[PDB]
Amino acid sequence: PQITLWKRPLVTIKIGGQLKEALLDTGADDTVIEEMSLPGRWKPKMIGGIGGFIKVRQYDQIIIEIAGHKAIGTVLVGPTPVNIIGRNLLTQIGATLNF
Amino acid sequence: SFNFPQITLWKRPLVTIKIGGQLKEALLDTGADDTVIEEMSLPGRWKPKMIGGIGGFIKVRQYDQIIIEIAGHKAIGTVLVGPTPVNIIGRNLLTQIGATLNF
Ligand SMILES: CC(C)(C)NC(=O)[C@@H]1C[C@@H]2CCCC[C@@H]2CN1C[C@@H](O)[C@H](Cc1ccccc1)NC(=O)[C@H](CC(N)=O)NC(=O)c1ccc2ccccc2n1
Ligand SMILES: [Cl-]
Ligand SMILES: [Cl-]
Ligand code: NA
Repeated sequence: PQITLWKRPLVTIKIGGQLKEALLDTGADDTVIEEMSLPGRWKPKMIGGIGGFIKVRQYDQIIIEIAGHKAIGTVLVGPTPVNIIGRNLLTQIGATLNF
Repeated sequence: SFNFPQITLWKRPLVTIKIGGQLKEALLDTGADDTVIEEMSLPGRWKPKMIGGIGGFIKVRQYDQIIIEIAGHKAIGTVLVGPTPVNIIGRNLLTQIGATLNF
């Protein structure tokens, strides 16, 4: 529960009944997962980053387990090359940046 | 929430940096391998490189051993310069300033 940043801060998450690897990403506003199905309603969204924008599906009130911590929040699903846990869920597991 | 900007990540972890004598705002970014800054002049030689983010790849200029102050902490390391929408401090420099992620 202290993470060095000598390497990418990857953790195991559980989402939609599936285990995935994801990056703990303080530079991301949003949580973005590679294509998968999630239950309930969704709406389209455009999100941007270094290269431009991608279109994703926004699912609200999704439960996720991050390095064994349960949280709930919005999850975006779409063609990201890496699963990223952004600040909307990092706050829910109590993550902090310290220096 | 808690202070800089902030620790608990309820707001973007933005800080002031100083590079080539100029102050800029930048984001502390554990998800970024590299540090990427908007167009500016830096000394010395550079080499080109393509870096990828969420949307695709951009071309940037790699400058090595650049002096940069990050929220008052001195670092000397590699800076990539190019059309990034936000100035990014990545793990190459977060480790120099002793940043850690805790949960
Ligand atoms: C900076 C660089 C070295 C290229 N690294 C990266 O970009 C890696 C690439 C990885 C593979 C692709 C999937 C994401 C990961 C993590 N990212 C870091 C990652 O932290 C990246 C850094 C960043 C921040 C702001 C603007 C641009 C880029 N964040 C993001 O990609 C998130 C995605 C999101 N919507 O949550 N972007 C934002 O949170 C965000 C915020 C403000 C913005 C203003 C204008 C335009 C775009 C903006 N995007
Ligand atoms: Cl949320
Ligand atoms: Cl470096
Ligand atoms: Na929902």
